[PDB]
Amino acid sequence: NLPNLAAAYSSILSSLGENPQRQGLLKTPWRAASAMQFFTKGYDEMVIVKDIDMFSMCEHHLVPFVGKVHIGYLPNKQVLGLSKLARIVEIYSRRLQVQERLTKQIAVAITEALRPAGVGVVVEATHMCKTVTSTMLGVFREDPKTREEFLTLIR
Amino acid sequence: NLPNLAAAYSSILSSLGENPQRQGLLKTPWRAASAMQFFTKGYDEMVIVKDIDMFSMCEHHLVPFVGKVHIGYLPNKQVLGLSKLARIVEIYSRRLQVQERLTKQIAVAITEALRPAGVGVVVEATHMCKTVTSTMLGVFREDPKTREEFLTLIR
Amino acid sequence: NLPNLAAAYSSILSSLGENPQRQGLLKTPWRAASAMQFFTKGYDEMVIVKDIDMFSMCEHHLVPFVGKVHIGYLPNKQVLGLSKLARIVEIYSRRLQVQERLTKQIAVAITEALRPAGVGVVVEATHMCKTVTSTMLGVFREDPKTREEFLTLIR
Amino acid sequence: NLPNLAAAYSSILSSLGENPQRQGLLKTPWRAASAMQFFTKGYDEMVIVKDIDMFSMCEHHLVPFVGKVHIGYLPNKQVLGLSKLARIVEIYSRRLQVQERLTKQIAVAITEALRPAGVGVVVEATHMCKTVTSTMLGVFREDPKTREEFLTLIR
Amino acid sequence: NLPNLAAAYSSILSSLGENPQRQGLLKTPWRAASAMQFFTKGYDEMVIVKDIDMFSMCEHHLVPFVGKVHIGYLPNKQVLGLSKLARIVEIYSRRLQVQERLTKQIAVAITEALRPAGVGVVVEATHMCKTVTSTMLGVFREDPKTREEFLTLIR
Amino acid sequence: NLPNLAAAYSSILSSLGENPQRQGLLKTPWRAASAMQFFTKGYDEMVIVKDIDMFSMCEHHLVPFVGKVHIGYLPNKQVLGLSKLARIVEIYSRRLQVQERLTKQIAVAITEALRPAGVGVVVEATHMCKTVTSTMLGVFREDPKTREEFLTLIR
Amino acid sequence: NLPNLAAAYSSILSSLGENPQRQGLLKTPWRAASAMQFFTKGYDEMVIVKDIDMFSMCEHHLVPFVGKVHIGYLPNKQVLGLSKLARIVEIYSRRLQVQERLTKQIAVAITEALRPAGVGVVVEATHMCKTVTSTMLGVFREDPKTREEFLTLIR
Amino acid sequence: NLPNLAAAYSSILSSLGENPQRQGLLKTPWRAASAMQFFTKGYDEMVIVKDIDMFSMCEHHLVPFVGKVHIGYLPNKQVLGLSKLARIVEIYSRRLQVQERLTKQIAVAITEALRPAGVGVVVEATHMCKTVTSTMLGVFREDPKTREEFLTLIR
Amino acid sequence: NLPNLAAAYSSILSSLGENPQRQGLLKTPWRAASAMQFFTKGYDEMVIVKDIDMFSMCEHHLVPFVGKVHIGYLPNKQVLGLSKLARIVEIYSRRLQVQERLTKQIAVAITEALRPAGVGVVVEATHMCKTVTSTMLGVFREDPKTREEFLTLIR
Amino acid sequence: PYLLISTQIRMEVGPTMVGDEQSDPELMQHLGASKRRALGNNFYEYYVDDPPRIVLDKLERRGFRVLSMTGVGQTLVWCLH
Amino acid sequence: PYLLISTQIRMEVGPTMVGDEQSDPELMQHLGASKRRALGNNFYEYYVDDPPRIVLDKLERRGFRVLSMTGVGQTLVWCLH
Amino acid sequence: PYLLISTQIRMEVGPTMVGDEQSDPELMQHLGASKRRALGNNFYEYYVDDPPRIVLDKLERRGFRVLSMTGVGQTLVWCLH
Amino acid sequence: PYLLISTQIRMEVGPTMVGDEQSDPELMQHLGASKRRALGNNFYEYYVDDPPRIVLDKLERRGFRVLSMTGVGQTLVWCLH
Amino acid sequence: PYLLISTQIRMEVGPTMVGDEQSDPELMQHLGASKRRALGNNFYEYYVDDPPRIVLDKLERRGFRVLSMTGVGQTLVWCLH
Ligand SMILES: C[C@H](O)[C@H](O)C1=Nc2c(nc(N)[nH]c2=O)NC1
Ligand SMILES: C[C@H](O)[C@H](O)C1=Nc2c(nc(N)[nH]c2=O)NC1
Ligand SMILES: C[C@H](O)[C@H](O)C1=Nc2c(nc(N)[nH]c2=O)NC1
Ligand SMILES: C[C@H](O)[C@H](O)C1=Nc2c(nc(N)[nH]c2=O)NC1
Ligand SMILES: C[C@H](O)[C@H](O)C1=Nc2c(nc(N)[nH]c2=O)NC1
Ligand SMILES: C[C@H](O)[C@H](O)C1=Nc2c(nc(N)[nH]c2=O)NC1
Ligand SMILES: C[C@H](O)[C@H](O)C1=Nc2c(nc(N)[nH]c2=O)NC1
Ligand SMILES: C[C@H](O)[C@H](O)C1=Nc2c(nc(N)[nH]c2=O)NC1
Ligand SMILES: C[C@H](O)[C@H](O)C1=Nc2c(nc(N)[nH]c2=O)NC1
Ligand SMILES: [Zn+2]
Ligand SMILES: [Zn+2]
Ligand SMILES: [Zn+2]
Ligand SMILES: [Zn+2]
Ligand SMILES: [Zn+2]
Ligand SMILES: [Zn+2]
Ligand SMILES: [Zn+2]
Ligand SMILES: [Zn+2]
Ligand SMILES: [Zn+2]
Repeated sequence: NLPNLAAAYSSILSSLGENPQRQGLLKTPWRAASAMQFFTKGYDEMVIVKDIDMFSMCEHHLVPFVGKVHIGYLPNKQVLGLSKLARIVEIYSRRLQVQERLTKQIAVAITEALRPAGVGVVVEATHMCKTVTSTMLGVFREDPKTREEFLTLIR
Repeated sequence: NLPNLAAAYSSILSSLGENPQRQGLLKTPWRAASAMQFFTKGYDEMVIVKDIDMFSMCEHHLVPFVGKVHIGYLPNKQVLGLSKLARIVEIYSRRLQVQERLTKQIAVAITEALRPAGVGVVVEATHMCKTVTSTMLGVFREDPKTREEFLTLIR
Repeated sequence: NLPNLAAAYSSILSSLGENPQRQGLLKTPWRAASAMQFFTKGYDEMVIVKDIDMFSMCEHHLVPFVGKVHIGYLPNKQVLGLSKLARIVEIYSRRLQVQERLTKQIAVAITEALRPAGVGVVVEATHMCKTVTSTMLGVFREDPKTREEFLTLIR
Repeated sequence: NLPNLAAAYSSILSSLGENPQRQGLLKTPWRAASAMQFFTKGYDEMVIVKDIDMFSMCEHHLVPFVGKVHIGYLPNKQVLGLSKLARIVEIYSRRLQVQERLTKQIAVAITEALRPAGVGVVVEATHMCKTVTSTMLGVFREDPKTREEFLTLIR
Repeated sequence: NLPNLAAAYSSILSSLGENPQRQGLLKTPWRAASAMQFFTKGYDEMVIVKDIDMFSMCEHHLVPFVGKVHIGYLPNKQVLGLSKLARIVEIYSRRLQVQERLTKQIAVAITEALRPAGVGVVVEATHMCKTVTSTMLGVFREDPKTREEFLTLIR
Repeated sequence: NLPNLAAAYSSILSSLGENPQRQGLLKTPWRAASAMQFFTKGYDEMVIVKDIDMFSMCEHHLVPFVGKVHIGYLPNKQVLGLSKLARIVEIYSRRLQVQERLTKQIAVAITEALRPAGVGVVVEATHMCKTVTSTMLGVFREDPKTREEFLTLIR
Repeated sequence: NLPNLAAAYSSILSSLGENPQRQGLLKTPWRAASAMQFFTKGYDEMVIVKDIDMFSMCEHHLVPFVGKVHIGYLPNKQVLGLSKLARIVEIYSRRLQVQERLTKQIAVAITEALRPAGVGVVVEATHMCKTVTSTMLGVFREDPKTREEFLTLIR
Repeated sequence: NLPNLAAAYSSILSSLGENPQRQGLLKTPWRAASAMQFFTKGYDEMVIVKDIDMFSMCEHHLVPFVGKVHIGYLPNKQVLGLSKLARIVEIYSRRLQVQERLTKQIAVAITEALRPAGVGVVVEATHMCKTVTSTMLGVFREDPKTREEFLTLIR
Repeated sequence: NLPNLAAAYSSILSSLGENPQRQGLLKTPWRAASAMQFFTKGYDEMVIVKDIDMFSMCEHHLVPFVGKVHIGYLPNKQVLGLSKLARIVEIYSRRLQVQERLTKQIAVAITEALRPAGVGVVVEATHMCKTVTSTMLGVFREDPKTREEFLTLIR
Repeated sequence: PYLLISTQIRMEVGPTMVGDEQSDPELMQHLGASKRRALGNNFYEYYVDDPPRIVLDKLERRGFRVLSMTGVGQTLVWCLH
Repeated sequence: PYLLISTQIRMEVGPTMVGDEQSDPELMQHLGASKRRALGNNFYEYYVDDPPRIVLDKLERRGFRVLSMTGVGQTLVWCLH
Repeated sequence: PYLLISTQIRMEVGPTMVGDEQSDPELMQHLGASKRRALGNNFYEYYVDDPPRIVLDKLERRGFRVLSMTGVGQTLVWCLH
Repeated sequence: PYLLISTQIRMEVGPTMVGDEQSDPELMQHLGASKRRALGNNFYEYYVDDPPRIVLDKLERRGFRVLSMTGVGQTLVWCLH
Repeated sequence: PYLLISTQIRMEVGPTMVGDEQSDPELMQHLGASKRRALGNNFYEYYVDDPPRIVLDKLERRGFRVLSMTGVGQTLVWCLH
């Protein structure tokens, strides 16, 4: 599928009124094809993990959007590694997304991994085509002390 | 109506004690007429869209005011695009406004577009003739956890 | 009363061990007299008006104090102009004040002008002889959601 | 000329497709006429005076621009008051300007007032239709120690 | 001279249209008289002493101005205490000053105390009636490496 | 007792392996004795007074600690001067203290001076041998709106 | 055990494809052995002690992690020294840890030392292999005024 | 060599007085062995590339150090890709280094790749066992305008 | 000499009007004696080492002063370790100092250790009884490019 | 049989809500209730301009009696059977 | 028939409010109530300086009895029939 | 015998919860309750789409009667015996 | 006749307040109450070291009975007639 | 005679506390209560794993009856006599 992408980018370079055979556009169908395969390669205490860098692709305009994910949770019996929370990020972010589904998908992946007391997921991101989306599940929604402990520590 | 504006700006330049026929005021009735037509050309999770740049015209002194709109909402069934929330801004801001009506109009446009659970609209702006106006509709008004989640994430 | 002030400042310059007839103190009784006459020349949504610059005179030591007033209110039927809130400031600030009475006087002037739901007035100022005084009237005192909406947006 | 302006703003309100006889546009030809008359009412050591607030009118689009002037000078025999440097600002800024002429005019007014060793004028401003213009006259141009002393202290 | 000041402030309170016999203006002629007597009670390596707080009285309008003094010097044989440089400040600042003479006076007092290689004095201050004045004496004026070492370390 | 201190500091200089008779340690028993006598010379609206500078002596290691006191209170009938709150600070700080007693002592002095509705005292300080201690008395402890109004305005 | 570590680091230097006998790797088995022995050498008012610097070793990858501990407590009868709270930190941090156990261990050590009303421990840290963990014990968990007083003062 | 490292880390865990067979230290010899193999896996205009993130291993104490590299160069005939300058970084940083050799090695790799007019390399980094090292080669050393253009743009 | 200090601090506690036998002053002569023994326990490229924390004792008033040392040097044949530059700091700072001698002493210790091309030492510190002292030796004094490379990188 | 009326935190002042979309239009007519949709709400409601104690005197004459008063949030709710 | 009195969160100390603008002026006279308009409020109210338990002893002698006590916010409200 | 139903702060609008995992499936069938697991919750629950006052009219016909209504958080809970 | 006792949010642990400045000194003597002025408060109060349920067993033997328990803030108040 | 049980804000799910340090060990034995000291608390308590409505069915068979349910904080407290 790598030659199938590279033929599709060479037809983009011709359709824009640009010369695909010049100094600077020889490996451009092939450098950009291996770019889009990288950009879609995903297919009792409170533990807040913040500043999680995110780089996803908009599924409407196929142009990236760049942001941060904030995750906090209250475990019951099973805790999760701080490097595994980031690979749950990279699986759902390195896809063709919207920010609204990307927030909800991360919360569901942590919910089913651990069955915790509560999950809070906050994704802020800049769409090049900031917006904050926020799921509050479990006891991050029912308790005011628990939601407000999350929201002060992430900043 | 573009010659009707340009004749009205040439009578402004004469009334101020200024010479409308000099180096620097030849296209001034016509550059300013196409300026005022640009400046009035508008006639389960939380999704906060902040830093929305606004440039409206005061309807009292016909002098601009410059600010930011903060919008957050809780959807029920229908979500709205992040580029469509900004065009709802530009339709009501690029008019002859007051900040107090401009806040209330944006909240009503999102309320009728989606029928969400709650709407929060916050407009801060500097009047050259900062002031914060704020509508809290739906469950942003009845719930203290929901209003305070909005007000921490927008800053 | 302008010669009556200027004779009183010329007696100040003599009492300090200073020579009132030198290079630099000729118009000083008259420049300072017109300074003290300028410095005492005052005798459904939330609308927060912040960063209101204030320059009042201490009535104890006759030395200025410099600060900011933060006003927010919830209207019922009658709203007030954003340039009229600032002239209510300048009438009560350009007097011989204390900060504690200056806070309470601004809240009463807005209360009687509009009869709103609630009034919040916060004056921070540096006394050269910061201190924050704060009146919370109406539903800014009874509601915790309404007082806390005021206190996050003013900063 | 105040009725001559107010008749020219009432023809603007009609030409924009707007109703000049409604709630909110009754005093608008007369409030805006007294706005444009205010906005055009101007017709051995180093002393740097910075943060001088400026509010001028663009002469191309008749829309304001907002900025700061930085003035420094090296006197020879005659120094100038720090309140007189600001009225030299307000005379040339409260006109129909460009930023490039407004910089050069302030430097010439201080040059002829004092005949100093050197004059440095720096105007940064945001045009709503930042840009830095900078005149360096006298020994602010010939000396590298003198220009660089100016440029570090203004920031 | 303390009753001579207090009689001069009681004539100020009467001339402003204010009642000198009320709750809040009984000790005001005497509290302000002891305020103006406090406010005028002043009558091989590089050593930079910065952030020296200053509180002087304008001699034109008799209203304070508030600032910072930056002093650096290159000694020859005699160094000066870091608490004595601050009392040289307080002697010349607690007077009726202009900022331009206050800069030049501090440099002369350090020059005659030590006879150093060079003296640099920088006073920035806000006049309530910022401006930077700057004397560079000795080898702070002739050397570009020495003036620029001073100007980077003070910030 | 000033010769009794100065003999006790001269025995300190000898016990440290240092020569008390050299260039730089002649007035050191007497300059430091008058330092320790200075350092121990202390023996309806909300009014928050913040940024109160504090310089106390640790009573364990006899080494200073440096901090800020934040005081707010709700008066009943009697208010207190803003210069008298600072002298209540200097009486209890210029002693041999701990931060925990210094917080509690300031709150008791204001409580007995005024009998107010509530007292809030917050002392942050750096111990050279930050820590925040905080007394909340009266209605700063029972009301959540009143404690949270204090804690947002002090920052 | 110091020669037993140094022989284990010399086998690391050989296994990485590196020459253990060169300019720069002679004392490297012995400098690093005394590094790992230092890095594991640990085996009525509110008193918040913040900015407590922490340097612990990850027990998974044997690579450090660097952070800050925030401790606050409400005493009953027995208070604890501000230098003893930091040695409780250094005993549990200078070990092979996880951040989640390091938070819980500090809270238990203060709980058993004093039996206070409540304990709040917040550890933020950067793992080189930020994350906030937070235990709230006692009346920092049951009271909303007490948890929120802790969380505003630590920032 | 991966079992040879993992046996060397299991002898570290025993020598520290720690139990290598417990909950939390089972994969620790093998997780840390694959960490040290990752951490040592490296064996006419001005183009400044700044903020280049660096993560190197100290060769003295085998503990990381974390910093930023700033590279600027003046090409002659051959320019270099902005992703190739970063792989020159990662080859020399992901080794057992000192900061002083790591600066000099990056400058030599760019010098031989391009033969440019001048090379400037600045590495600031925090050693956990900031320090700025700086090579200036070519016309970044001989010209004062060229070195100072580099040093203002990197900040 | 530890009982000789502790008897000298017990005579300080009596001379201040304080009761040396109370709750809180039992170990105070002995805790403070071991404090003063800790506080006086000291008796081709550019390598800038900044942010070196310093804690010295003033020799005039026996009260600490707290600051930072910035050291940069150009080696000839012999370089110096980055942990040895900090122990040269701690030897001369943990004494009874003035800042002016403490700057000059650090530069001489590095000069004799290495004989480099140039030495630059900058000590900023706050005296509790900021001031910047600065020695520039060697080619940091003769070259303007070399002094200015030092002074931009340290900030 | 059951009827839930509510006010805000100052029960000296109204409005006091008296019913929902399917409430009895005869009994709302005796209480003097208007029917509005406040902005942001997705439902209709009845309301009067009176304090709650006046309405509790009215509903007493129609054979109701307060079971339980309670407060939820800033709201104060009366249950009448 | 119904009568709603209220205090703040420390019920040891007053004031306790006893009525609104249309409350019975004979029964407010027996309780010793003054009538004020506090600043920022757009309504009148009655109030006494007593604790609420003293007033509950007074209202018991006039044929009232507490149905339900509840707390809304910092306020504590008693309903008497 | 006891049965705890609850709603949110606007009791004009539903949903009102009616039971837990071990509630009576005949009585939940008469109330029209669905059974869901909301996301983030580790338990099942019954719920209807009605306001709480409609459900209080239904449960009255099955021999229940409200003991006490109270509000905890934003929730308003009825206890029926 | 009326008597208002209160505790904090964990009702397993005391102290529970039992009276104000004008409370009955015989009945406070049977409950074992001390009388203090806590700092910042401008009033006196009675208090015991017991949990509230022990005090509710004591007051039952003196002819009282709980009308209504409610919670205001972090406080939980019992009203006994 | 009095017995105070409590749960958190979702009363569908437990645990529900049933007693303090001096509670009846026969009645705690019938309810199936364990006794723990949670960390940070300076007192012992009894608790079961059931929802509160199951426990209210158990305590009904031992001659208790709910006087008043109320909510304080996130807690919901039942008083049984
Ligand atoms: C019921 C409650 O939400 C839950 O048990 C807990 N909440 C919290 C917790 N820990 C912290 N830090 N914050 C909480 O809100 N541990 C337990
Ligand atoms: C009833 C409640 O207000 C509403 O259902 C929700 N609130 C919230 C929500 N999500 C967030 N993040 N915050 C809320 O306050 N989802 C649902
Ligand atoms: C009762 C309530 O305080 C009042 O009706 C309102 N409050 C608010 C409001 N609008 C905002 N933004 N915030 C409030 O707290 N509108 C109405
Ligand atoms: C020749 C020189 O430019 C001129 O005489 C002066 N320059 C300076 C001065 N003062 C300062 N601060 N800086 C100068 O550059 N005084 C005199
Ligand atoms: C001639 C020269 O200006 C003078 O001798 C010196 N200058 C300097 C100095 N020290 C510093 N830090 N900087 C100078 O510019 N010592 C001596
Ligand atoms: C009962 C209440 O705590 C007290 O009467 C007041 N509180 C407040 C007040 N004023 C302000 N700003 N904030 C309060 O919390 N005035 C009165
Ligand atoms: C019951 C309550 O939590 C406890 O008694 C106290 N809380 C507090 C206190 N002091 C402060 N500052 N804040 C509290 O929340 N002292 C006592
Ligand atoms: C000789 C000189 O150093 C060299 O030719 C150039 N220098 C520079 C350059 N471009 C920039 N921006 N800056 C220089 O210093 N181009 C050419
Ligand atoms: C002569 C000159 O000062 C000296 O040889 C050098 N200077 C410098 C140098 N390296 C840097 N970065 N900067 C200099 O100024 N290496 C050599
Ligand atoms: Zn897109
Ligand atoms: Zn306007
Ligand atoms: Zn004053
Ligand atoms: Zn323009
Ligand atoms: Zn002046
Ligand atoms: Zn100490
Ligand atoms: Zn790790
Ligand atoms: Zn190292
Ligand atoms: Zn000193």
